[PDB]
Amino acid sequence: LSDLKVATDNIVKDLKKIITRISAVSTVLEDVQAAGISRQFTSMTKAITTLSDLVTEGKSKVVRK
Amino acid sequence: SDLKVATDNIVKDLKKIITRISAVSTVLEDVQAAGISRQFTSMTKAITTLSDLVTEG
Amino acid sequence: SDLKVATDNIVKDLKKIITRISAVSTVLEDVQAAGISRQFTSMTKAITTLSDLVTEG
Amino acid sequence: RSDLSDLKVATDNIVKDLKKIITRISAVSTVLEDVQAAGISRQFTSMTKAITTLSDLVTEGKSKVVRKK
Amino acid sequence: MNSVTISHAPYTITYHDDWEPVMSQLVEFYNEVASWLLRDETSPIPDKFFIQLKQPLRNKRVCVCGIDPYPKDGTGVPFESPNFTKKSIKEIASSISRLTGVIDYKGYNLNIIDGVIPWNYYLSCKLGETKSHAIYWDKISKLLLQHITKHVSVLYCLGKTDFSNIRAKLESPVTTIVGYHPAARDHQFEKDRSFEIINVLLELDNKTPINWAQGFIY
Amino acid sequence: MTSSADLTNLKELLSLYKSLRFSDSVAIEKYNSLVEWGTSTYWKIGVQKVTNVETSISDYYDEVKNKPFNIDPGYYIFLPVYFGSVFIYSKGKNMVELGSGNSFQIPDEIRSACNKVLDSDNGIDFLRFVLLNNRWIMEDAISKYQSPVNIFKLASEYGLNIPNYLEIEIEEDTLFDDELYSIMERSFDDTFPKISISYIKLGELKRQVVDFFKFSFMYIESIKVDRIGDNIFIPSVITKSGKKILVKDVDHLIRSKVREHTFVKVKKKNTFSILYDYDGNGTETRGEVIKRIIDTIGRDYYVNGKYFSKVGIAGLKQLTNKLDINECATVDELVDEINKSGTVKRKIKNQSVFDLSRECLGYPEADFITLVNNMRFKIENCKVVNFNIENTNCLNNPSIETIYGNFNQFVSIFNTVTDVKKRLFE
Amino acid sequence: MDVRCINWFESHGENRFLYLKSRCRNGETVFIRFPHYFYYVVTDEIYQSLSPPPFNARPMGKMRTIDIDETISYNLDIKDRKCSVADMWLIEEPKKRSIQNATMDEFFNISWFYISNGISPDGCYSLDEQYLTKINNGCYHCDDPRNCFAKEIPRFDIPRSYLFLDIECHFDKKFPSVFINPISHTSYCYIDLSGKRLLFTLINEEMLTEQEIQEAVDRGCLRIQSLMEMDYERELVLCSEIVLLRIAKQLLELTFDYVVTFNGHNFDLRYITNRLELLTGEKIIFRSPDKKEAVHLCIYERNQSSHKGVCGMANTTFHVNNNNGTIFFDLYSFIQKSEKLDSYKLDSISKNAFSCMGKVLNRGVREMTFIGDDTTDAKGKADTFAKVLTTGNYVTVDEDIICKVIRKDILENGFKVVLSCPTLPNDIYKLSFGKDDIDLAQMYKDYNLNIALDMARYCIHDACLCQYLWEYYGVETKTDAGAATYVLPQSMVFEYRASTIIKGPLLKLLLETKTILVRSETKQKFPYEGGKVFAPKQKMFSNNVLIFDYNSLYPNVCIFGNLSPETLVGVVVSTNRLEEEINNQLLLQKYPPPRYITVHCEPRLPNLISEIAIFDRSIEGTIPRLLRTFLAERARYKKMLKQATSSTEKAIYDSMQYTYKIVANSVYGLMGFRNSALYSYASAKSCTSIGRRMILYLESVLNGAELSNGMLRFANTLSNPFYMDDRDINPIVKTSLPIDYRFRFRSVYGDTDSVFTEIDSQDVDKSIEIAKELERLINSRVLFNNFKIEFEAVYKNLIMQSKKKYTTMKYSASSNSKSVPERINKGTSETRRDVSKFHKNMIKTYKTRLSEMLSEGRMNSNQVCIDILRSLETDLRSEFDSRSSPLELFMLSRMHHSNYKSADNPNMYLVTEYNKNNPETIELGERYYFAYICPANVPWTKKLVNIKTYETIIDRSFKLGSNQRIFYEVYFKRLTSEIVNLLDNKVLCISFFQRMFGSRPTFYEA
DNA sequence: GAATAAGCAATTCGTAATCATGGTCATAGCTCCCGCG
DNA sequence: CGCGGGAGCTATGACCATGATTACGAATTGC
Ligand SMILES: Cc1cn([C@H]2CC[C@@H](COP(=O)(O)OP(=O)(O)OP(=O)(O)O)O2)c(=O)[nH]c1=O
Ligand SMILES: [Mg+2]
Repeated sequence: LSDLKVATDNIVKDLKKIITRISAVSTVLEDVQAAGISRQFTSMTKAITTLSDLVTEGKSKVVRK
Repeated sequence: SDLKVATDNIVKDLKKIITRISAVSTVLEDVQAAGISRQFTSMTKAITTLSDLVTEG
Repeated sequence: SDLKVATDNIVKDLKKIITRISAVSTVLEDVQAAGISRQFTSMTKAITTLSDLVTEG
Repeated sequence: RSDLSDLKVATDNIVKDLKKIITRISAVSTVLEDVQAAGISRQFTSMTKAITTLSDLVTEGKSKVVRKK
Repeated sequence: MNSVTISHAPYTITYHDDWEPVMSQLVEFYNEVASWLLRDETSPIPDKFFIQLKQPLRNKRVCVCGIDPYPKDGTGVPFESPNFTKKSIKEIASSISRLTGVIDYKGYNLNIIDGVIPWNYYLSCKLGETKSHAIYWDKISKLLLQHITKHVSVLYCLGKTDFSNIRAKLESPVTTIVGYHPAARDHQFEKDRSFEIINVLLELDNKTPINWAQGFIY
Repeated sequence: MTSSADLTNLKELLSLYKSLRFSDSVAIEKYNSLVEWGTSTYWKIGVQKVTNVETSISDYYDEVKNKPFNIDPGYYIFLPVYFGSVFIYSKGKNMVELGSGNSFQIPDEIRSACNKVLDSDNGIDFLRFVLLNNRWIMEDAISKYQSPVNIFKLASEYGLNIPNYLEIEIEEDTLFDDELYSIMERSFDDTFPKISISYIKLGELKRQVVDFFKFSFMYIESIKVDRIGDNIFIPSVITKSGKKILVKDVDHLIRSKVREHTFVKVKKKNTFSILYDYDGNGTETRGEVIKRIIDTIGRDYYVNGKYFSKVGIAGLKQLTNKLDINECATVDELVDEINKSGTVKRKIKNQSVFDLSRECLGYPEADFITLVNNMRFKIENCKVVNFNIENTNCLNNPSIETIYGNFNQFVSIFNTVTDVKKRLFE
Repeated sequence: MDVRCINWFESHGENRFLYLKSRCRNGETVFIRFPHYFYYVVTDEIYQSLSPPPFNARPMGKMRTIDIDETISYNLDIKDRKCSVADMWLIEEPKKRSIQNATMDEFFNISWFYISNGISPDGCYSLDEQYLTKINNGCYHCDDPRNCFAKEIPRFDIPRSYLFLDIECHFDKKFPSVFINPISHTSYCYIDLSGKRLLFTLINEEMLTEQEIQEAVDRGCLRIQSLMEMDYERELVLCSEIVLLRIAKQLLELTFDYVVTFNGHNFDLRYITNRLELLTGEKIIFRSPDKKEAVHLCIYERNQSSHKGVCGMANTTFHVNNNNGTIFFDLYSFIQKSEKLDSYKLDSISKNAFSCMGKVLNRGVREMTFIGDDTTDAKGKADTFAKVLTTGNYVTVDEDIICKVIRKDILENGFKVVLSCPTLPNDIYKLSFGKDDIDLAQMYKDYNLNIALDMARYCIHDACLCQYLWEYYGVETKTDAGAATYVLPQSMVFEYRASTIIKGPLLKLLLETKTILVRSETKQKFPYEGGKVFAPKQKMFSNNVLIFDYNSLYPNVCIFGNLSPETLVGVVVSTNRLEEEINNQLLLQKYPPPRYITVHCEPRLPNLISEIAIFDRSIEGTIPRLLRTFLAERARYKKMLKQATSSTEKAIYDSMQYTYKIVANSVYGLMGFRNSALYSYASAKSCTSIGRRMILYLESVLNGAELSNGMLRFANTLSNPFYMDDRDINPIVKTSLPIDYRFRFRSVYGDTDSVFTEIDSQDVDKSIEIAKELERLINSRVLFNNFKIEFEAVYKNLIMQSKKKYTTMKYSASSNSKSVPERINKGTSETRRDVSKFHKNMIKTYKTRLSEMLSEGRMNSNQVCIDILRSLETDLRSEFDSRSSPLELFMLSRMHHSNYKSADNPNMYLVTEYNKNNPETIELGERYYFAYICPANVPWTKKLVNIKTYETIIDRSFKLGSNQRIFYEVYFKRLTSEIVNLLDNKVLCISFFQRMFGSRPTFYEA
């Protein structure tokens, strides 16, 4: 791996797809909330808590400083 | 019951991403580091909105 | 069956929109008919991609 | 309804709602792609029937607006 | 107002620029017919044969066509007589006076009217004989009148017997009014309504109508 | 060629060339025969033969301003532009509809009065007409050298329906806003629906039509028919709020492709509601639109020109109303009364049995000719004793199907008219 | 005082006079002058009120006036057709008079002179000398034509005088121009009153030097210096051009019966008068028989406008303004009117006319001796070839070989000719007088005495060729027949089309029947259906077909149905089925089927669905009686046609019976012609409708018809399709044939009345005898009243390309198995004049090839298409590369007219550019040769546009340049399209058509 | 000086207006890439 | 952290070129 340009291009192309997928999950969540069915999100609350925790340590460790 | 296993797959994917970031991030260079920092802030905004949608009830 | 009720809400809301299209499409001008036809072609793209994902896997 | 006039605000509202409907169906399509890539076994015959009825409804709405002269 | 040189007869032909696309063929036929034409004493002098070549054709929309000049005292302009002793121009003036009400006139002149070109089919004749030089003027008459009917809108012919063949002698279609000659018997030129027919057919072609009172000489 | 009669024929050819956009198909064919005569006689001529002529009077009418504007000083005669179908009556002396160019049948007293009006002045290009609720109103009278108010009084003498002509005197640069538009519309003081007002100078042609409205879109509750004659019904369309949108013809319903529960392009006025002259963009064919309209109104209504017409038990009453005579119960006193009235007797002489029976029940011409052309007849002594239909392809048309349903009553009236014609002149 | 009428001719100017040219039995020419009046027909009250009184009035009898106006009725309250029976008067006015409400104005004053005075224009009369007064020597005046022309004696022969002439003019340019070009040779065939036929050619001595002139004198030719020194007995006379033109003026001023030329009014006599008034100022002055007035020879242009489309000016004929009574006859206009040929130039007319089959007696290196007698060709063909060969110089062997005559011997019953011919394999060859192997302008450049004598021979051949075409077409017999039947002057017989030659016997009828036909409303024209043309059931016929043709179908339809404008009771139309059924029931109960015929037609208007025309068959109509007159004349000339032995009289009588057939169909056609006085739209529409029902009746009785055990069964009943009649309707008809005959009939094709009946037999004699039995049985049982079919011929090897396009071998009714078949082409490429000779020759060769390898039958049709298309590609590439075939194989032809909807039509544009750029002018109605010519550097063209821009008008002086070439691609495309129409096998033909012309070929659908 | 004319049917060939199909071009969505306060 | 300027992509309606379809007239012939 030389000059690290390909890795940056790959992570930009991946992270925009990740953003579109996250907005897609939010949109289908709004759809199933507007459908009128009763749902519980406690396991997904634990999941969003642990992924938010790990990505906050990633954000703390990714800074250029 | 498909959303929880899809979220588990996303947990595995972000685990792979965080492990390869910890592998490669000994040097990042400033402009792409600022770009992925602004990407992480936009991602934090999106996850904050999804957290509002799961806590609104 | 979260995806099933999501698609049920999708077809119900889209049935309401198609009802409004039937209400207003007799008196639509050419440019806005072209715009809503563009949105309908994007609709057909989305449902053919969904057909590809449910057929090929 | 009431006494409405100048349908371009109603056209912009119908196009914005159709934009929402497109983002919702693309959302369920890419999360279906993700859950199919996850590896869980799914049976989608009724899903295929729902897509067929959706396509019939969409072309029913399509056939009244596209062709001029 | 370009000019060409010919071998004999006037030795020059002066013509307007609208007459240009039929000029070389005119020289080609005139060089063979004029040597035989010059032996007979012609009713106009040879230098007045192509006076009407000098007239333009864009402003003209009505061709008042005779078959030939007068058998005597041909002035080179069709239906023109300053002495006003010619029956043909007398009864043309009588018809125009019965139309417009202008009866106090010294004479009439079809050349001074805007939009009217007076034409003689055969450009000359023997002194004292009608249609004598038809033999010399067939091809020239066909050429020049076809050139006229390309530009003008309405063609008016002063003769039934002389212009019965004018739909064959001209190949391009044009508004042709085969009227009676003024010297024709039974006062047929007194009865007919050809000049207002010219005006109505001009208004059918969305053209400016001919004011026939411009030709009167006071 | 050269005679006085040829000059006369050429002058008529020029006069019908100047009124190509105004003439009926009879005068268009007369113009074409005159073009053929001038082509055979004068070889080339300026005018050609015409196959399809678009009927437009927009050469004599200015573009509609649709905004408030300053009025120049001068004399003004403001004329109410009504809602019904614009008809013009040229020197060919038949009714000409704008946009179609088809002659349309009218009551004979109106035709004779318009014949007298055109006999009064030959300088009139045409008379502009209203066909709304089957009542013929002169819009306007366009003449080169005469003010239209003289024609309005002259036709008021003959009995034509004449609007309230108003001549108002303007001396300053007055702004023509919507309020003065409402003042002038109520100064007309007519119950008749007006879409706009057109004004004319005393000495200067090229009329302007001024129209203040707003394009509106109201949701439609239903389509309701309203009786305007013995058999014919005007089309009307109703919003959910209860406001009534007026419809010009049934061809206005199919052309706009109106159905229930849909937004329509309506021009709101101060009092009336005006449905716009537009082509429907729903891409449904004319026959299916007719089918849906007849289904949502009722299968006893059929498209008859501009109006729906009803069906039912049709006997001697409608025959007497068609003949405009007093009511007779049996055949014998009916023939005796026709022998009393010489003009009605002459009318029955000039008009055939099928034409009398077709105009008695209010059937259209072309649709009924198409329906009769697809059935068979067993006929004994000029009477329809039995009928059967061969082609059921015409029965998809709901007008033709409705007339086929009322064909028994048509047979009864046809046999009655046949008996009347038999004992009148045989 | 016995005379025979030669010509009738009117005076023009001063007093209106009518003259008769007549000869007595002794040969002395007698002229009778008449006061020629303008004839008008008025009623009794209008005669009593004419403001000035008439000059002469004749009681015309109580004559009915019928208003022939076709007003459609929607019911059966048809008001009676307006008949006003009143006493009538013939107003004889010396000047033209405008009379209000005057009737019978369509007829001419000359026909009114004939019929009211009882004078036949072709008649022999004993003239009462008490009614004749002598004006001068040879001319008389007759004021009373009833009493003088009362005794009609039978026919006697007269010594007719003739002047056949042709002139030859020197041209160094493309065409002679009389202002710059002299006259080289004028030849005259002087046939005087004693029958002496003198053949003498005048040679211009101004083209020869004095030593050359002396050499011509020493060769036996006569030198003259003036008009008085001229000797008509000397066959070769040298003189100056002034003396030559004075001899021409002296001959044309003679009171001949007939001055007959070919293209002579347009070129020869016009050039004579033009050069005469140039060189000396003299004019050829025609004198009246009383010599009161004198006119000069001015060729007045007479133009026939068309009657279709924009009615443009479609034909130009040129005539002589003569008042002496000589019928100056142009054969060029006459053979354009009568014949249908690619070119109407004299070489093409003599190619078509004097074509004989000759066998070879002696073969040499360069001299082939041909003989022709009654055994080589038909009887009289060899005698005509000998009589043409008496002055001929070149004989065209077969079609493309031109051979100079070396020695000519005139036998007793034919010809023996030695020709400059190369050695040829076959023993018998077609001999004809076609083109010449000369270049006229080039042998004008090196003009010497041998050229002068050879062109004297060619010019005397052309002048005598006028006589040979005169007697070949039988123009004096045709003139007599036209004068007798059409009631016209002998000069006025041929110059007019159908309507004028109708107007004579029509007026004879209307005076005999006491009927006047008038109109009040304007006549309306609608498109109406014509004859029924059936689709061919199969393309190829290895089986015999029997050809049954109705004898004058549309005249017999008109006579049977009484289809006249005045016998039309009314036209009953219906916009709907209800009044159609009411009108049908009222039609059956109101109009009886025998007295009235009710003709169901297709509607004139789209709103109508039915149109029934009722005709009263109680009074015989004007159109039926006129048609009975014309078929009486046609049957008379058919009777002389069957009684004629020589091919000359056979061709003349066949031409005259065809002419009477055409005028009988023209009686029909004027009822469909809106500008005719006899226009009756219902009568012509009912004529085609009754004709179509006759076609369907004869087709339905013959389709599925069988003959078995001597008993012939028609498939349908023998019912009259219009009404019930007393004749038997049984299809089981007794024959006069042997019992063992078991044959089936199938109507494969019908072209209007002619139905093509395919018998399963292939024997010629059996088919001819069986079809004669079928013709007799149909005429006795199937048909009715005037309807009679005729068995024309047996058509063997019928190759039906499409409707009206078939190729076959004909076995006529008088022929048998041993008789030689005649190759009849009808509407194919061989007949068509817009099809090149290369196309005709290649399609004939390839049709023969296809017939051969279809009669072989051992190999498949896909390989038939492959082999024929491969040979076609090889032949077309050989023609494109070698270019051995000349321009004469590639000249198309079409007629020049002005009848064009567009003023910028490319054909009219091309002819006008030819007339501007070349001294040869193409008149209206002239046939010109045109070919598609492109520059030679242009390669093979796949995608082809602007085809009409490559057209180039080709004349006799045209030579294809080195830079120019024939555009072979359009001829090859048409030939390939015709061949792939013949070949079927559509997919491979599309592949070959795209690989060679890059387009989709048009395939005919059956 | 001025004073007639036959119809329709059917086939082929060429020209020109019309339309199916494909190539291309401005243009609206449209969606990310980057940036600056 | 949040919205504006910008640039690349993807179709998409519209315009135009090319070739097949069809009406339209001439030309001919058969009838
Ligand atoms: C030739 C021709 C014919 N017709 C009409 C008239 C009838 C039908 C059939 O006539 P056909 O020549 O086949 O046979 P037909 O003449 O009827 O039979 P004959 O040869 O007279 O026995 O066509 C026409 O109108 N103009 C014409 O020039
Ligand atoms: Mg026949």
